Amino acid sequence: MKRTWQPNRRKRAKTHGFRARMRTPGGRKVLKRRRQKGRWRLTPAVRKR
Amino acid sequence: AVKKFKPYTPSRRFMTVADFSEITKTEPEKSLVKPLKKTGGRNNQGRITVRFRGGGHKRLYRIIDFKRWDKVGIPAKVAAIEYDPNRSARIALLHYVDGEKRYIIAPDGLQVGQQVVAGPDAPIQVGNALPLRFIPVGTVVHAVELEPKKGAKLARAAGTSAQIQGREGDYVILRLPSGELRKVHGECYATVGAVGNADHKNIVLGKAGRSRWLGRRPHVRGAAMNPVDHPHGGGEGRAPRGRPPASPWGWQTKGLKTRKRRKPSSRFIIAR
RNA sequence: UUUAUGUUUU
RNA sequence: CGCGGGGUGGAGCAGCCCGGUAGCUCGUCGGGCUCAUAACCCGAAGGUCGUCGGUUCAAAUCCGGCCCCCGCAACCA
RNA sequence: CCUACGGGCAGGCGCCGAGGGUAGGGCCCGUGACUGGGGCGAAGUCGUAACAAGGUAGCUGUACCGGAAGGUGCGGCUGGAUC
RNA sequence: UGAAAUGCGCAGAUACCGGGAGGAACGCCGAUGGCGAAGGCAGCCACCUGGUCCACCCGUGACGCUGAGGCGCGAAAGCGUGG
RNA sequence: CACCUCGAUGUCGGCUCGUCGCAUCCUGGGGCUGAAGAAGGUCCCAAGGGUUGGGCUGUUCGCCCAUUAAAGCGGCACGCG
RNA sequence: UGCGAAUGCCGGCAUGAGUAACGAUAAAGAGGGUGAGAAUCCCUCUCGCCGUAAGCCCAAGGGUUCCUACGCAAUGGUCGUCAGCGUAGGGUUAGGCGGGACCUAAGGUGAAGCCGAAAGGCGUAGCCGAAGGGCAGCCGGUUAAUAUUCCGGCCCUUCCCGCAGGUGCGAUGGGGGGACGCUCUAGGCUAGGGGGACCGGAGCCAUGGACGAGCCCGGCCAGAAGCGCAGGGUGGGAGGUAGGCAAAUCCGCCUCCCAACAAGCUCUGCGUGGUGGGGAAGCCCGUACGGGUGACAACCCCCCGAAGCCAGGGAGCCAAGAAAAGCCUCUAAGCACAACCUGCGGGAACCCGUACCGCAAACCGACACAGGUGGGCGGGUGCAAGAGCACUCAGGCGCGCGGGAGAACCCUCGCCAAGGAACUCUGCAAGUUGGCCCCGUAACUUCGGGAGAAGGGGUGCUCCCUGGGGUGAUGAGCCCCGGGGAGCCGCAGUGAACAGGCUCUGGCGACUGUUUACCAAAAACACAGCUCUCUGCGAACUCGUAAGAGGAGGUAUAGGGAGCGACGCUUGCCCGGUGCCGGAAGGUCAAGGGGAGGGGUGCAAGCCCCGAACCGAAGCCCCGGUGAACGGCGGCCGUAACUAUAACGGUCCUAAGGUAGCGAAAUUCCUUGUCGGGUAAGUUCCGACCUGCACGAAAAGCGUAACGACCGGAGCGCUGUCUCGGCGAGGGACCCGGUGAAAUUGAACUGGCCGUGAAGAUGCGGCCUACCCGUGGCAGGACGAAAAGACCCCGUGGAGCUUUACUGC
RNA sequence: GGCGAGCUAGCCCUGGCCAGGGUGAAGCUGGGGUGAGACCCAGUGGAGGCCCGAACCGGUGGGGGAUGCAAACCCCUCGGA
RNA sequence: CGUGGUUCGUGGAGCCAUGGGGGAAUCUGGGCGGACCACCGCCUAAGGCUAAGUACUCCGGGUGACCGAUAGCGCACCAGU
Ligand SMILES: NC[C@@H]1O[C@H](O[C@H]2[C@@H](O)[C@H](O[C@@H]3[C@@H](O)[C@H](N)C[C@H](N)[C@H]3O[C@H]3O[C@H](CO)[C@@H](O)[C@H](O)[C@H]3N)O[C@@H]2CO)[C@H](N)[C@@H](O)[C@@H]1O
Ligand SMILES: [Mg+2]
Ligand SMILES: [Mg+2]
Ligand SMILES: [Mg+2]
Ligand SMILES: [Mg+2]
Ligand SMILES: [Mg+2]
Ligand SMILES: [Mg+2]
Ligand SMILES: [Mg+2]
Ligand SMILES: [Mg+2]
Ligand SMILES: [Mg+2]
Ligand SMILES: [Mg+2]
Ligand SMILES: [Mg+2]
Ligand SMILES: [Mg+2]
Ligand SMILES: [Mg+2]
Ligand SMILES: [Mg+2]
Ligand SMILES: [Mg+2]
Ligand SMILES: [Mg+2]
Ligand SMILES: [Mg+2]
Ligand SMILES: [Mg+2]
Ligand SMILES: [Mg+2]
Ligand SMILES: [Mg+2]
Ligand SMILES: [Mg+2]
Ligand SMILES: [Mg+2]
Ligand SMILES: [Mg+2]
Ligand SMILES: [Mg+2]
Ligand SMILES: [Mg+2]
Ligand SMILES: [Mg+2]
Ligand SMILES: [Mg+2]
Ligand SMILES: [Mg+2]
Ligand SMILES: [Mg+2]
Ligand SMILES: [Mg+2]
Ligand SMILES: [Mg+2]
Ligand SMILES: [Mg+2]
Ligand SMILES: [Mg+2]
Ligand SMILES: [Mg+2]
Ligand SMILES: [Mg+2]
Ligand SMILES: [Mg+2]
Ligand SMILES: [Mg+2]
Ligand SMILES: [Mg+2]
Ligand SMILES: [Mg+2]
Ligand SMILES: [Mg+2]
Ligand SMILES: [Mg+2]
Ligand SMILES: [Mg+2]
Ligand SMILES: [Mg+2]
Ligand SMILES: [Mg+2]
Ligand SMILES: [Mg+2]
Ligand SMILES: [Mg+2]
Ligand SMILES: [Mg+2]
Ligand SMILES: [Mg+2]
Ligand SMILES: [Mg+2]
Ligand SMILES: [Mg+2]
Ligand SMILES: [Mg+2]
Ligand SMILES: [Mg+2]
Ligand SMILES: [Mg+2]
Ligand SMILES: [Mg+2]
Ligand SMILES: [Mg+2]
Ligand SMILES: [Mg+2]
Ligand SMILES: [Mg+2]
Ligand SMILES: [Mg+2]
Ligand SMILES: [Mg+2]
Ligand SMILES: [Mg+2]
Ligand SMILES: [Mg+2]
Ligand SMILES: [Mg+2]
Ligand SMILES: [Mg+2]
Ligand SMILES: [Mg+2]
Ligand SMILES: [Mg+2]
Ligand SMILES: [Mg+2]
Ligand SMILES: [Mg+2]
Ligand SMILES: [Mg+2]
Ligand SMILES: [Mg+2]
Ligand SMILES: [Mg+2]
Ligand SMILES: [Mg+2]
Ligand SMILES: [Mg+2]
Ligand SMILES: [Mg+2]
Ligand SMILES: [Mg+2]
Ligand SMILES: [Mg+2]
Ligand SMILES: [Mg+2]
Ligand SMILES: [Mg+2]
Ligand SMILES: [Mg+2]
Ligand SMILES: [Mg+2]
Ligand SMILES: [Mg+2]
Ligand SMILES: [Mg+2]
Ligand SMILES: [Mg+2]
Ligand SMILES: [Mg+2]
Ligand SMILES: [Mg+2]
Ligand SMILES: [Mg+2]
Ligand SMILES: [Mg+2]
Ligand SMILES: [Mg+2]
Ligand SMILES: [Mg+2]
Ligand SMILES: [Mg+2]
Ligand SMILES: [Mg+2]
Ligand SMILES: [Mg+2]
Ligand SMILES: [Mg+2]
Ligand SMILES: [Mg+2]
Ligand SMILES: [Mg+2]
Ligand SMILES: [Mg+2]
Ligand SMILES: [Mg+2]
Ligand SMILES: [Mg+2]
Ligand SMILES: [Mg+2]
Ligand SMILES: [Mg+2]
Ligand SMILES: [Mg+2]
Ligand SMILES: [Mg+2]
Ligand SMILES: [Mg+2]
Ligand SMILES: [Mg+2]
Ligand SMILES: [Mg+2]
Ligand SMILES: [Mg+2]
Ligand SMILES: [Mg+2]
Ligand SMILES: [Mg+2]
Ligand SMILES: [Mg+2]
Ligand SMILES: [Mg+2]
Ligand SMILES: [Mg+2]
Ligand SMILES: [Mg+2]
Ligand SMILES: [Mg+2]
Ligand SMILES: [Mg+2]
Ligand SMILES: [Mg+2]
Ligand SMILES: [Mg+2]
Ligand SMILES: [Mg+2]
Ligand SMILES: [Mg+2]
Ligand SMILES: [Mg+2]
Ligand SMILES: [Mg+2]
Ligand SMILES: [Mg+2]
Ligand SMILES: [Mg+2]
Ligand SMILES: [Mg+2]
Ligand SMILES: [Mg+2]
Ligand SMILES: [Mg+2]
Ligand SMILES: [Mg+2]
Ligand SMILES: [Mg+2]
Ligand SMILES: [Mg+2]
Ligand SMILES: [Mg+2]
Ligand SMILES: [Mg+2]
Ligand SMILES: [Mg+2]
Ligand SMILES: [Mg+2]
Ligand SMILES: [Mg+2]
Ligand SMILES: [Mg+2]
Ligand SMILES: [Mg+2]
Ligand SMILES: [Mg+2]
Ligand SMILES: [Mg+2]
Ligand SMILES: [Mg+2]
Ligand SMILES: [Mg+2]
Ligand SMILES: [Mg+2]
Ligand SMILES: [Mg+2]
Ligand SMILES: [Mg+2]
Ligand SMILES: [Mg+2]
Ligand SMILES: [Mg+2]
Ligand SMILES: [Mg+2]
Ligand SMILES: [Mg+2]
Ligand SMILES: [Mg+2]
Ligand SMILES: [Mg+2]
Ligand SMILES: [Mg+2]
Ligand SMILES: [Mg+2]
Ligand SMILES: [Mg+2]
Ligand SMILES: [Mg+2]
Ligand SMILES: [Mg+2]
Ligand SMILES: [Mg+2]
Ligand SMILES: [Mg+2]
Ligand SMILES: [Mg+2]
Ligand SMILES: [Mg+2]
Ligand SMILES: [Mg+2]
Ligand SMILES: [Mg+2]
Ligand SMILES: [Mg+2]
Ligand SMILES: [Mg+2]
Ligand SMILES: [Mg+2]
Ligand SMILES: [Mg+2]
Ligand SMILES: [Mg+2]
Ligand SMILES: [Mg+2]
Ligand SMILES: [Mg+2]
Ligand SMILES: [Mg+2]
Ligand SMILES: [Mg+2]
Ligand SMILES: [Mg+2]
Ligand SMILES: [Mg+2]
Ligand SMILES: [Mg+2]
Ligand SMILES: [Mg+2]
Ligand SMILES: [Mg+2]
Ligand SMILES: [Mg+2]
Ligand SMILES: [Mg+2]
Ligand SMILES: [Mg+2]
Ligand SMILES: [Mg+2]
Ligand SMILES: [Mg+2]
Ligand SMILES: [Mg+2]
Ligand SMILES: [Mg+2]
Ligand SMILES: [Mg+2]
Ligand SMILES: [Mg+2]
Ligand SMILES: [Mg+2]
Ligand SMILES: [Mg+2]
Ligand SMILES: [Mg+2]
Ligand SMILES: [Mg+2]
Ligand SMILES: [Mg+2]
Ligand SMILES: [Mg+2]
Ligand SMILES: [Mg+2]
Ligand SMILES: [Mg+2]
Ligand SMILES: [Mg+2]
Ligand SMILES: [Mg+2]
Ligand SMILES: [Mg+2]
Ligand SMILES: [Mg+2]
Ligand SMILES: [Mg+2]
Ligand SMILES: [Mg+2]
Ligand SMILES: [Mg+2]
Ligand SMILES: [Mg+2]
Ligand SMILES: [Mg+2]
Ligand SMILES: [Mg+2]
Ligand SMILES: [Mg+2]
Ligand SMILES: [Mg+2]
Ligand SMILES: [Mg+2]
Ligand SMILES: [Mg+2]
Ligand SMILES: [Mg+2]
Ligand SMILES: [Mg+2]
């Protein structure tokens, strides 16, 4: 039956993407937090083109 | 008149529809003057500020002329009478001799191919607009300006109207469709006649769906809710109200007056 | 401007 | 037997708190008006206050028991 | 089978057919817990509507109301007494 | 009103004057009168329109009377929708 | 009453499957009778076996229909999820 | 700083156990091959399964899974030589397909501007934003693997430059246009399909017959200009002009004059078209596939025929159906040895995607998971139609453990003597019915319905006669609708598959619809419709501190709130209390005004404090109104010439004492009320009565046709529900081979009875019984497992909710 | 103080989808009817939160599954269409 | 007048700050010494800057009656994997 994950690449960037993080100060802080922990990825990896 | 239907389904049985014979050729409306696009949203920014709305037929906006003084002395011929989905009234398309085109909310009796005009000049026959000061006491008139130059506001609804009761100073006294007696500035335009298509009040939606078409989504009673949702929520086994009948937000909905007490407006009124 | 009523049969 | 109210001329109600005398409408009896009855008018009679005990100087009245009456309660199980 | 055999008969099949069965209707009669009013039956109860102007003139179609008669509104008739 | 009481009124009533709003009905004329098939119809004006009478003796030539059904009208109350 | 059980002893009725007690419903044996016979009443012995099918209600139970030799009462965590 | 317990924490290893399982009951068998090893890999043949798919093509999402070589430790539920797995190498080619150097939608963002303690929130233009608009590629061939991408053929787009011809050229600005709904549709076509006695073709004559107008296979695809058949779109002049925020010669409006017709001018679709290209069966090869030939293949007639195209076609309807650019036109600056337009020619054309999976072993579900996932194609025959159903093409599959056995038991199926609901809470379940044609059809009704009512008959095949319709001709064929007659066969003709059981009678809800994703689909919500109430427009109301926004680009026939809930007939009395509404008085009432009068301190001028009259809002008090506002709508006693009963009366209270209509009811406690009906028998059901514990009128009262997977009662039909079981089938269970879990588990050498014990003992006492160990089975016990009882209490634990609790905002 | 509407609810913009049967409203045309009408009858027409029924959307009853194929599935049946 | 700050929770409540209202003076001016008054004293508001002593440890170094791979940072090992 239809589950929770229904991946759509456009959603993912537009929602959790790098640029979307930088508008909201809440988001700029996530980046800050993630960067300070030294996460290898500050933002969900997405793809194609 | 009105359209009835043989009961060939339930609800086709009670259904009543508008009599469209009044409508001069129509089917497509008139671009140029109107339509614009209608942004069809049910909420303010983000959020629902009026309940039970949405859905219902896509609708083009005919942009209508509420300041007639715009062209004084220029006459115009009534080209058509059309169906406008955005109001109870019907709109008249009128061709000015300028070759300018405007829609007017169509008064009762105004018929295609008759000359119409606006100004202090202004014959007092139907479909014509004048400042109130020059309309003769006792004449029934529609599409009034509430303040001069601000545009028609009062009696625009299907088959509505206002009577001119008297005159005081630069103000004249109208009895509005509500029955309120109000002073309105003399310089305010208005247009002789009543609004027309007054049979409007007698159509019968007939069924759940017809109410949907009009963009009207089901309305649910507090009584049917839980107490989290409403003063009337809870208990069940149904219940009387158990308090003065209230709105979702808690104010009394039977009798409680609303109009702001101290209002500059307050000084120009006089009735119910 | 205070009244209602009169047992059955000859 | 849980909680509350009650028992007063023939009927229906007061009077009980706070003590001391029992009052109202109807009904009853006697007399009037009427040809007569009722209405109407003038007079009169009639209650130990459910009951036993207690309290007091005195108990319908304050107190306790028993007998009846009305109302409410009997939920989670 | 009989022949007087291009036949008749027995026999076979078929139509229709009394009726029987199944199904659904229409009319009439009887009957039924209960219920409605009606007629009739010397001396039971409540009132007094009508007959005299009936003590609110009566009656009337309708509507509403009321233990009951009745009452009241609207209009109508005189089959209403009274100067 | 029989007499009263309810009601209303010192929060300024009733009585009086001026202004406005709204609905209904049309005093005198008006008659014991007129019109209408009936129910019914009454301020004034205009439009549309029915019946009816009189004068003339001109035209049709019995084309008439009534009238089961049918159809239409039909006071008051009453009902539906809007006012 | 509040003793084991609230870090769980699933709770009515039915169904299936029984098993046991006897204070016996039937059948077997008896005494007494207000036991003529037949048929009962009443007590004693006796638990081997037997102890019906329906209508009503979730019902147990009752009531009712039709039968029967009889349509027994109980216990078994109101036996048995 | 010493561990045995904390359902402790981390780890390791046990127990159950060689136990359950190995993931759809579509299904397999054999021969050959490879190899150390083969049920499992390859190949052949036979068998079975999908086929509106389980085939094919898109889009998502995935991201090497693609092709090949070499591999088998692990992954694969077994095996593996195989693989979507390991290693390695290769593989994705575009001016025309998609997307971007185009447009705009919601929304987003946001010069101006507005607002906000900061962060930030708004917001006209503009900008971003697409599966919408716009825009030029068709057929075939090639690779192990890409192809509208390479190739071949045929065909087009834009940009730059240049010639020639033409024209007032010129835009982000004006105007046109783009440009739009739903249902139903016409004519002509195309895709697609069927038939052919015609054309082409390897071959074939068995097994009794057939050398035949036999069987079998195939009889196309694309294509500029021109042409033809369809169809779309469009009037042409002139004059006036004050409108289209400048200007227009354009558009608009007014008046004349021509056409009125597609005539014309166009633009599409289809046909034809130079030419190019394809091209079966079968047989021969080799697979791991593809290749030779069949061929110089043929390449045509007829029919059926779209939901597709002509497309902006038409008709009807109401709920009244995007934008912007491209495009055309108009003019403005400007510029007019510019420019733009048309034709020809040359040159110039960039970035990204392109493998493979894609109803699934490659996506979402921890899995090679019986689930989920949008668009297109989806052949043939028959059955009324159809995408339904059965079989079947193409194509794809037999689902990654097997072999046996033939027990109980389970699951899923088939049949059943007599009976036929006796089963049970209940006909739950399963039976019955079942498609089409015709006959036929009641109460009631809102006249539509109720209706598929009910209940019947027909249904195949054969020969003969025969009526219409479509194409063709006014004809033959071929399609399509039928009609009549005479026969044939079986148990049976919608011969298999798909395909209502029906009636009567209550309750609730009018109806279609909505809901507790994952125990409730309902009598609950919603619903048209009725009432009340608010709201004069910068409306009320809602969201927001605000700006702002919704309401609404609406205006009282509108909008918010509330109840009620189609419709029918109705909806009574009480305004004392509460709420709301009205009330220019009066009472109270805060700050403030006001200061009679008092106090501190100074020698004093003073400074500084209290502070009575009095004047001061709303609110409350107070007076009124209000019920489709919250709400409420009595008690005792008596009375009739039989008795009963009480139309009648008395009295007490109230704001008023429940009207109509209903009533043992979705309400009735007593209760299985009483009576009637149904039944052999009826705690339910139906009709009555009324003694209504404790109906009653918009938290509506009482009815109502129709409707209902709602809930109740009854009958017919028919049944394995049952008396009451039986047999049978298949998937399991069982035995063998392969792989191999789980909760649970103080340790165990773990019996019955009568006792005892913390009151229910394998574990204590007495006695009884009992050789050791298993396997298939049933569930009485281990107060069996699971979940630190949801009930209950307790905690001065918590949370949601209410209000005339307190206190605040 | 942040993160979430890739599930789910509502709404907004933009596209798409609904085999095939059945019933046969209005309106039209004609006929009758009338003073004129209402109206009646035919034929045509093709309306509907109309009917049957696939796709599609559901989730009614039952059976199965319950360390499942599945942390909601499967079969039969059933509602809309 | 309304609040904050101080130990000061309205308290006899000054001091410093200030949202609102009113609203001066320039040495004989002004604030303060805890309501107010007198006296006696202190200090000069409504402009600004100012090292050092102080805080911290991403970083380097030295020490340890600090751990020694279930310890010690989450990470001694290609771990914010
Ligand atoms: N026929 C009488 C009809 O009914 C009613 O009449 C009935 C009653 O009203 C009437 O009852 C009357 C009563 O009015 C009057 N006030 C008292 C009287 N005793 C009664 O009389 C009745 O009762 C007694 C029994 O005791 C009988 O014997 C007697 O025959 C009978 N009429 O008796 C009548 C029955 O016959 C109407 N009055 C009358 O208009 C109507 O027509
Ligand atoms: Mg779905
Ligand atoms: Mg997940
Ligand atoms: Mg996307
Ligand atoms: Mg999205
Ligand atoms: Mg890195
Ligand atoms: Mg916005
Ligand atoms: Mg936002
Ligand atoms: Mg309306
Ligand atoms: Mg509602
Ligand atoms: Mg609720
Ligand atoms: Mg909430
Ligand atoms: Mg609330
Ligand atoms: Mg409530
Ligand atoms: Mg209730
Ligand atoms: Mg009397
Ligand atoms: Mg007498
Ligand atoms: Mg008393
Ligand atoms: Mg007293
Ligand atoms: Mg005493
Ligand atoms: Mg409780
Ligand atoms: Mg016969
Ligand atoms: Mg009298
Ligand atoms: Mg009278
Ligand atoms: Mg009198
Ligand atoms: Mg009288
Ligand atoms: Mg009289
Ligand atoms: Mg009455
Ligand atoms: Mg009475
Ligand atoms: Mg008369
Ligand atoms: Mg007074
Ligand atoms: Mg006359
Ligand atoms: Mg008269
Ligand atoms: Mg006249
Ligand atoms: Mg003559
Ligand atoms: Mg003559
Ligand atoms: Mg006759
Ligand atoms: Mg009348
Ligand atoms: Mg009238
Ligand atoms: Mg205990
Ligand atoms: Mg335990
Ligand atoms: Mg014995
Ligand atoms: Mg005994
Ligand atoms: Mg015996
Ligand atoms: Mg004997
Ligand atoms: Mg039963
Ligand atoms: Mg019982
Ligand atoms: Mg017990
Ligand atoms: Mg038990
Ligand atoms: Mg049980
Ligand atoms: Mg240890
Ligand atoms: Mg220990
Ligand atoms: Mg441990
Ligand atoms: Mg085992
Ligand atoms: Mg086993
Ligand atoms: Mg096994
Ligand atoms: Mg071999
Ligand atoms: Mg070998
Ligand atoms: Mg094999
Ligand atoms: Mg992809
Ligand atoms: Mg890989
Ligand atoms: Mg591969
Ligand atoms: Mg391996
Ligand atoms: Mg291996
Ligand atoms: Mg393996
Ligand atoms: Mg596996
Ligand atoms: Mg090998
Ligand atoms: Mg590989
Ligand atoms: Mg190319
Ligand atoms: Mg492509
Ligand atoms: Mg492109
Ligand atoms: Mg470029
Ligand atoms: Mg753009
Ligand atoms: Mg913004
Ligand atoms: Mg900003
Ligand atoms: Mg696009
Ligand atoms: Mg596109
Ligand atoms: Mg393109
Ligand atoms: Mg092409
Ligand atoms: Mg190709
Ligand atoms: Mg279009
Ligand atoms: Mg067509
Ligand atoms: Mg062919
Ligand atoms: Mg042969
Ligand atoms: Mg031959
Ligand atoms: Mg072809
Ligand atoms: Mg000109
Ligand atoms: Mg201009
Ligand atoms: Mg279609
Ligand atoms: Mg089209
Ligand atoms: Mg069109
Ligand atoms: Mg643009
Ligand atoms: Mg130009
Ligand atoms: Mg110039
Ligand atoms: Mg490719
Ligand atoms: Mg593919
Ligand atoms: Mg699938
Ligand atoms: Mg698909
Ligand atoms: Mg799968
Ligand atoms: Mg695959
Ligand atoms: Mg698998
Ligand atoms: Mg998967
Ligand atoms: Mg799907
Ligand atoms: Mg069929
Ligand atoms: Mg198709
Ligand atoms: Mg199929
Ligand atoms: Mg095949
Ligand atoms: Mg398998
Ligand atoms: Mg058989
Ligand atoms: Mg049988
Ligand atoms: Mg039978
Ligand atoms: Mg039943
Ligand atoms: Mg049930
Ligand atoms: Mg069933
Ligand atoms: Mg018929
Ligand atoms: Mg019918
Ligand atoms: Mg039938
Ligand atoms: Mg048959
Ligand atoms: Mg046959
Ligand atoms: Mg023909
Ligand atoms: Mg035939
Ligand atoms: Mg069949
Ligand atoms: Mg069938
Ligand atoms: Mg059917
Ligand atoms: Mg419903
Ligand atoms: Mg429904
Ligand atoms: Mg649920
Ligand atoms: Mg839930
Ligand atoms: Mg369920
Ligand atoms: Mg349902
Ligand atoms: Mg359910
Ligand atoms: Mg907001
Ligand atoms: Mg606010
Ligand atoms: Mg605002
Ligand atoms: Mg706004
Ligand atoms: Mg707006
Ligand atoms: Mg309701
Ligand atoms: Mg009421
Ligand atoms: Mg009453
Ligand atoms: Mg009263
Ligand atoms: Mg009241
Ligand atoms: Mg009051
Ligand atoms: Mg009140
Ligand atoms: Mg005064
Ligand atoms: Mg006052
Ligand atoms: Mg003061
Ligand atoms: Mg002061
Ligand atoms: Mg006040
Ligand atoms: Mg007053
Ligand atoms: Mg009350
Ligand atoms: Mg008596
Ligand atoms: Mg008597
Ligand atoms: Mg009485
Ligand atoms: Mg009963
Ligand atoms: Mg009740
Ligand atoms: Mg029941
Ligand atoms: Mg009943
Ligand atoms: Mg009551
Ligand atoms: Mg009720
Ligand atoms: Mg009510
Ligand atoms: Mg209701
Ligand atoms: Mg009812
Ligand atoms: Mg239902
Ligand atoms: Mg069976
Ligand atoms: Mg078997
Ligand atoms: Mg003991
Ligand atoms: Mg024991
Ligand atoms: Mg011992
Ligand atoms: Mg053993
Ligand atoms: Mg065993
Ligand atoms: Mg056991
Ligand atoms: Mg346990
Ligand atoms: Mg516990
Ligand atoms: Mg507690
Ligand atoms: Mg607490
Ligand atoms: Mg927050
Ligand atoms: Mg969503
Ligand atoms: Mg929903
Ligand atoms: Mg489809
Ligand atoms: Mg005609
Ligand atoms: Mg439908
Ligand atoms: Mg259906
Ligand atoms: Mg189900
Ligand atoms: Mg179910
Ligand atoms: Mg189950
Ligand atoms: Mg089970
Ligand atoms: Mg403080
Ligand atoms: Mg304090
Ligand atoms: Mg202190
Ligand atoms: Mg202080
Ligand atoms: Mg000081
Ligand atoms: Mg200060
Ligand atoms: Mg200040
Ligand atoms: Mg100084
Ligand atoms: Mg100091
Ligand atoms: Mg001091
Ligand atoms: Mg002070
Ligand atoms: Mg100092
Ligand atoms: Mg360091
Ligand atoms: Mg060491
Ligand atoms: Mg380690
Ligand atoms: Mg470590
Ligand atoms: Mg170590
Ligand atoms: Mg560190
Ligand atoms: Mg660690
Ligand atoms: Mg590392």
